[PDB]
Amino acid sequence: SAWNTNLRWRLPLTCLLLQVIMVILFGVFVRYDFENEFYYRYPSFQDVHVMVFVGFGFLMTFLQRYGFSAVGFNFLLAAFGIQWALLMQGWFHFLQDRYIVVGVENLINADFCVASVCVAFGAVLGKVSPIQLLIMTFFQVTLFAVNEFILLNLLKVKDAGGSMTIHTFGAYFGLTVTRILYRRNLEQSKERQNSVYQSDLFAMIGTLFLWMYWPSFNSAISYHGDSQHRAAINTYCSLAACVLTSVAISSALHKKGKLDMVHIQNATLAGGVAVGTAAEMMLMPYGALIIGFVCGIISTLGFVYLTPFLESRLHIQDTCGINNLHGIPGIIGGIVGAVTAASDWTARTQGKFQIYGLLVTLAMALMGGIIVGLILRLPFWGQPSDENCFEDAVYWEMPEGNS
Amino acid sequence: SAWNTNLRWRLPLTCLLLQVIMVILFGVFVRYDFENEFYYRYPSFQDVHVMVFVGFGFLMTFLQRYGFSAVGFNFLLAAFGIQWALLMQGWFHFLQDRYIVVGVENLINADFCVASVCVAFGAVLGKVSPIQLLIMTFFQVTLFAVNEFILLNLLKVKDAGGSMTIHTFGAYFGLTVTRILYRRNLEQSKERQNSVYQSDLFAMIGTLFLWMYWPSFNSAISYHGDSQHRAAINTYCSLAACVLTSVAISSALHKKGKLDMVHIQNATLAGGVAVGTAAEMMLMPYGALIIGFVCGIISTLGFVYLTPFLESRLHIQDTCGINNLHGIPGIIGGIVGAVTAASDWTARTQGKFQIYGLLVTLAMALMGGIIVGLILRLPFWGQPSDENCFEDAVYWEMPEGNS
Amino acid sequence: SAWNTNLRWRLPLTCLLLQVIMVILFGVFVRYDFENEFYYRYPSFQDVHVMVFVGFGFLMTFLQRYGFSAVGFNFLLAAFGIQWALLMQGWFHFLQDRYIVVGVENLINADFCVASVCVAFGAVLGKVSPIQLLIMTFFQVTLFAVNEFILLNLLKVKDAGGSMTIHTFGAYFGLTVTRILYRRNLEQSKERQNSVYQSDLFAMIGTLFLWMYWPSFNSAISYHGDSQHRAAINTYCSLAACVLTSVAISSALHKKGKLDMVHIQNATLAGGVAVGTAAEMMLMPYGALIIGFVCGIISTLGFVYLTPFLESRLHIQDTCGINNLHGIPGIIGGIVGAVTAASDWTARTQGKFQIYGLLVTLAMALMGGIIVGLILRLPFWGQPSDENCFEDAVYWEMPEGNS
Ligand SMILES: CCCCCCCCO[C@@H]1O[C@H](CO)[C@@H](O)[C@H](O)[C@H]1O
Ligand SMILES: CCCCCCCCO[C@@H]1O[C@H](CO)[C@@H](O)[C@H](O)[C@H]1O
Ligand SMILES: CCCCCCCCO[C@@H]1O[C@H](CO)[C@@H](O)[C@H](O)[C@H]1O
Repeated sequence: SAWNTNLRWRLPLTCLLLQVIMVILFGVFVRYDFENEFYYRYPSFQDVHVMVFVGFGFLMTFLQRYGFSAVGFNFLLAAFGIQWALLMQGWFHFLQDRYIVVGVENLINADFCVASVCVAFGAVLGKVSPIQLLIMTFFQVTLFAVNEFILLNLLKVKDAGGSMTIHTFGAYFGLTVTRILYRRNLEQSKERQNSVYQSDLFAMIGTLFLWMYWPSFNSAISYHGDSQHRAAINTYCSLAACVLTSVAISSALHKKGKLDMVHIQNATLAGGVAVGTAAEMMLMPYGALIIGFVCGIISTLGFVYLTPFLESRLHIQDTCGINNLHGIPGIIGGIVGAVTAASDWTARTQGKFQIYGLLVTLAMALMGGIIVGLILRLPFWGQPSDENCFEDAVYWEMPEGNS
Repeated sequence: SAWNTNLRWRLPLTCLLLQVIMVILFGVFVRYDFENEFYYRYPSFQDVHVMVFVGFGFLMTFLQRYGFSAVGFNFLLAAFGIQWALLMQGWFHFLQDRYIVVGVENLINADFCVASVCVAFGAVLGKVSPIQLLIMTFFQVTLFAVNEFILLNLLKVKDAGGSMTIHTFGAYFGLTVTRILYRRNLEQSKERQNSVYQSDLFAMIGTLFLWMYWPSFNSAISYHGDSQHRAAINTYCSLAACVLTSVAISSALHKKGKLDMVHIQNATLAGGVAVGTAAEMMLMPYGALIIGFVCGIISTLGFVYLTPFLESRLHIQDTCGINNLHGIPGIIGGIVGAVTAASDWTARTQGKFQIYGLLVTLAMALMGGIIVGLILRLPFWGQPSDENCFEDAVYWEMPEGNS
Repeated sequence: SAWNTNLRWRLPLTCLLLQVIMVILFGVFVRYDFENEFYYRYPSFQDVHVMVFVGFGFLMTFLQRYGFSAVGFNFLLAAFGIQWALLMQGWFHFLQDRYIVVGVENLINADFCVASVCVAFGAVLGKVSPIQLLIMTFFQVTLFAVNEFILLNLLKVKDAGGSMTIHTFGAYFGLTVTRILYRRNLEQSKERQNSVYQSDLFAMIGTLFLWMYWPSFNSAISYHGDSQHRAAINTYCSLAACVLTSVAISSALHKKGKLDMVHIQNATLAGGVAVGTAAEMMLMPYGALIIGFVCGIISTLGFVYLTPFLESRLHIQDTCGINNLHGIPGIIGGIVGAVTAASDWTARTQGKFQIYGLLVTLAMALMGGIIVGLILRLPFWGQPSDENCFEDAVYWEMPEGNS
């Protein structure tokens, strides 16, 4: 029944089937080799790992009665996704036409891949079952891997910090999915689509770990040590500038000049997304400050004006405002990456192909999102009703100390 | 008086005596030497350090009115324990028959030793005074050091991630202690032996830092870089698989298919414990996925069925269900370590001695737990009454903003 | 109007002006170079980065209705401060009489500089607007840079962990500022100048990340690997001993022997501050244990007896008791640094100049604090009234789920 949110058969079936398949496929394909890349790369892996599980995980706990599902479903989707990503990204790097040799570099890329699903989760947060999220993860990891392969291998595009492959891709995939999953009577749940004091403090845990570790995120897969150092510092600068302009615009747009925690939790991160592609390329930090400057402003304007417009007029219900953080700043990051790439004819042509990568990313996000959206819209997955969204009690036993 | 929980003389006396003794013993024995092991090992130290103080610390804050004592007593017991561990573990490595030369490697092992006490704390949490915890730490660190010496030095057993030396040892020591400390009327406090919404979110801080950093935990003291890399990735895999099966079984065992935060906070960590010994030995990741697969299932079944049975029929009151996370998966880890070790005659004999190490660990945990249990049962230490357990107000001034 | 806390023009103006100036000055002066210092130093940078944004940020969230402003204003002041510090500290290291070449070492020092402002923020927390904090940061970063230059370059003083340059300087600057900003009717807000249960748990996030990462804080800029290793372990020891004596004295001073979370959150950190200067110099760990031993006691006595006395008799309103953590232990750290430095004539003279550095730091903190205090006291900045302190609602839109 379409009203049945009882997942006692379906969720275990989905989890166990997926995990058995992971076991079989690891047995067939995945192997180990027999100073280290471990020592020089593991620290970057850990920072990205924290951003996925604690950064995105707690960021989404701002919802007053959706904290368990935010951190807990993120935990679940990412635990599955990292395994499936190792395989999908792996298959584009077979050794002996049949082995995926895994090292720390594979783990780093698997977490980046999953980060795109954490982005998409932000659009549909509160309105989808954990079964829908696992199905989304299954298809989105595949699509991410194919898009990444087209960009990095076929088009020879550079995108170290994933403004295109992670943020633009994840955002517009997520937003396409959420549009297909449009809920006409979502206002029936709107009393829970907000924060309470304590949930905004938990969410700042997420914000701060993303913001602090983003310089590793953007530098982890830069190749030369020289560009890695530059990627990190440019990201650090862009993020710093983003905080001041996000705060400035949050205040400016409020009638009493008061700040809004949605802006401080989310718009302050836009400078990280926007230098994903360019951070490793920019020879001077002042440009990174400008990117952070502009994107804090644009992100905050997006939350205030664009989100309500897109929901009202275009039927895009975007719980975490991922369009304002990952989407628009992702596209900006892609464009700035192209311009920075172009700065002889070989430079000019690199610039054009960076743009090709952006357009390919968007096409894949749209087409992929339509397909996955339509699958997720089927009434089989235990999704809640329009008046039961943003409510943990639908999928969790609620604490005994409360009830 | 046995009803007197006023620690104004006894707690300061205990803290100051212990710390003065640490000062004297450091003065006599502890010295420094006069790329670096600092650079290559300090990062692993920090990850383990976080798991001890923030991981276990916040994990135990799920108790609705025991958050201060959970994080705060963990802080206190570990601050003492790391110092005493440096000495106890140190004495088994005298230089010049009388000096303990400390480097980062000593700090790593001291934190591992204390992790075993954090495990044991999980069984007695809410029912013991901070004085009892310091006394427990004093004796348990000593017992840990002797057990570790027997296993690693005398039996030449391998246990990089401590499935035996930390988890099995800590769990069955803790459970033996809690059995001796059995409280006939504990149901009088049962209204506080649970979570509220916000305490389950704080506890997820603990869960996630343990889960994310466990790959360092299991690889920190692996010797070759080759096995270290393998230890980390096998742990990462086992933990991933553990989340999916823990979630599957939590749902399956609920009448409405709903998830339980006790399972998501604790059973999701069982795959880390279970590959402690084998992670560095397993040449293929698919085996690690299987270990995580099985242990998520077993851990969750333990929480639902074994914990109530052991409390009902065997009088084992296990606050954090450490038997389900550290105990059974610890023994499994020890057994899988033996089988993996055995996979010529030298391999076969290594296998048998791994099993000897498991049996020795259990014997030490039982005998040590009986002795320490009986000391802790003495009415001198300011332990609370059966109707005043899981209540911070017994040992803390409660916030002025509330009262 | 002096009663006008509406920052809709003033806060955006302040943020945008400051950030545009940062952009211009980075464009003129700041450049990049064209194994790595990145690899060996970035990890230490990250630990310090976490201490600034999450450590100090969450530490100050103990205030029951000031959690947003504590973590959020810290975020804002530090985001500005790191940029301005890169410039101010940079100008004392021009290349080509006009370029600041930034690497990871610059980022580490910029975060240390900002840490001093996080300290000062602790005195004025709850009673100053975000505009006052940005103005304070602007001047305090400049003063920090000049004081650091006098000490390190002109006086050839050693202070790796900043007992003088960060803690003593920050504390007495902050306390001078707060004295000039004395509020006669602050008791009108005293119902919010306290914690609730959940705010004390958030604050422990801050406490624990400071405590765990402090060994990196104190070793990050030690030059030789030998002294770095020593700085870290001495800090680890001092902090451990500090917890036991802080707990002992918290209990001893309570009529019922109960612990106070103010002491466990703050006094437990005093051993880190007190070995800032000496940690890299002390050849034996037992001395570090003694410093932590004494400073836990002194810090806790300060919270109980000195804070109320200084507020009552000397009109020093110190929200976070920074005198007890950063001030007195900072001066102790400076004194122990001198004695440790002195332990031939060249050693003796180093000792005297360490003391000169302490006296210069205090003079700069006082003079600088008077000037900045008087500027901040002007009624232009949107500071709240005496009955509206420690209240987020003054500067933030409050969560919709509550209102
Ligand atoms: C969001 C759009 C803002 C405009 C982009 C910021 C300016 C680009 O930054 C550029 O960095 C280069 C480093 O390679 C410098 O050579 C250029 O002078 C600088 O303009
Ligand atoms: C919890 C018990 C589950 C059974 C143990 C998991 C299977 C052991 O994993 C083993 O790893 C080895 C790597 O050295 C491989 O060679 C073996 O093929 C594989 O079975
Ligand atoms: C807070 C004041 C407490 C007194 C200071 C602690 C003692 C100083 O510690 C000193 O460390 C030296 C290492 O260089 C040792 O040589 C000395 O024996 C030891 O006393």
